[PDB]
Amino acid sequence: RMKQIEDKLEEILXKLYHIENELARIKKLLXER
Amino acid sequence: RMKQIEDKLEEILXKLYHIENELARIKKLLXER
Amino acid sequence: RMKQIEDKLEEILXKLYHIENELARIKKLLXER
Amino acid sequence: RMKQIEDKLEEILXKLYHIENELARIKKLLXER
Repeated sequence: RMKQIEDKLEEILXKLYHIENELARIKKLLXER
Repeated sequence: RMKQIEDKLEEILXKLYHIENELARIKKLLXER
Repeated sequence: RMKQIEDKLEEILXKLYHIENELARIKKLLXER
Repeated sequence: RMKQIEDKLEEILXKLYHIENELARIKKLLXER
């Protein structure tokens, strides 16, 4: 269960690192001159 | 507790997959031609 | 440890539900007519 | 494993607190008068 939980957390972290790679689309829609 | 924790993680993942489905509203407010 | 972990997850969920209440500021900056 | 899991959660929380410090860039791109 423990090393299942840990390898859900390393799914959550690799979602967050998708969400950051959306936020850095959004910041670059909102742009360089 | 373990398979409670795991089924909080599968609540966290199904929040993140709401947050992604806000980010993909925001990116499509910021739009197609 | 288990019911510590679970009550970090219920900290993570109550962050996500701050992050959603930023996203629903951002969507309402981006607005009603 | 438990106090490994807990110290992934305190990695997740310190990601979320990066994501909040992007959202508060985005809200301040979208600005003060």
